[PDB]
Amino acid sequence: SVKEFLAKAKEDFLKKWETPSQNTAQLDQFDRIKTLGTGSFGRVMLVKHKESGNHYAMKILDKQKVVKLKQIEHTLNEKRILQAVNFPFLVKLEFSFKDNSNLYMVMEYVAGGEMFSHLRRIGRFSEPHARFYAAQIVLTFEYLHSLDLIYRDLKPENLLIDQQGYIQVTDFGFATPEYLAPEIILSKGYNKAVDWWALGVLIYEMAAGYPPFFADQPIQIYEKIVSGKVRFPSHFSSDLKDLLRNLLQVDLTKRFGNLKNGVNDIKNHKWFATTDWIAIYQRKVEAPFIPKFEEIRVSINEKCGKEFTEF
Repeated sequence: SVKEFLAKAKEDFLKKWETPSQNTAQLDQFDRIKTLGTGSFGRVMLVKHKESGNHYAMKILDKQKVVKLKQIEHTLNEKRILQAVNFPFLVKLEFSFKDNSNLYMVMEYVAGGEMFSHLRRIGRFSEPHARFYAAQIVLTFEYLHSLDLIYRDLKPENLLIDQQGYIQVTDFGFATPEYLAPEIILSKGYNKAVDWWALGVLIYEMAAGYPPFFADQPIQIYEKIVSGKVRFPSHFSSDLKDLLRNLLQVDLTKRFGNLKNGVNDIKNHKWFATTDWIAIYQRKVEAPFIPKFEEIRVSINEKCGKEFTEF
């Protein structure tokens, strides 16, 4: 079923990595609305595509600053990967182009805001509601790992909600103390497994309203993490308590998703009996929460054309 699927998404991704798509639009096809924030190389702008009326985040990159800071390589690679991946729950790079001065990466724009906005509003999610999100995350993770990519750092601020109530995982890094994984703290290095720890922490916070380990000082926090003693709230279902026990396994060798049975230990567990993994993927599942409804100086002559031919 899914075991058949991901091999084609992988087959598809590798086709795109081997032959990258370049220069898929131009600056004047969009209206520039406001600035969302700034990177080191240019600002990021909320733009609306003139033709489709769709909204996008346009990251701008001054070719020359990218050079000065010796970031040619990372950038080209960031893009190469980005144009290559395509997953429902990851924010997609929809257009990439370049002109005399700048490099442009155009991302899907997600209106709905952080899911933590909703968590903090409600207090904490019902277990089914949280299951819903967990599911997508689980898939995403499976998907990244197949491409030998690791999510690593949990920043729940990067988990946003689309028009339909699903997740888009923005700011994907491919180049907070409370969500740190044991091995990291122990400077033991890491691997695909840390993601399941993350997943663990995440589910917890969703279901609980608060993170599992927390303290006054960071040092006290790490101790709790590493200790691997977690108190559960009175209301957690047994299946939940049990799953998290398996997910928040300090013993890297004993942590679900890293077992011989792999990611499948997780999909099959009792707390995920009620989950139609396909239907979730399809996006056919009814979502619990639907949300409420600038000059660019470009040079006359081309700079650093050589360096960014691949872009």
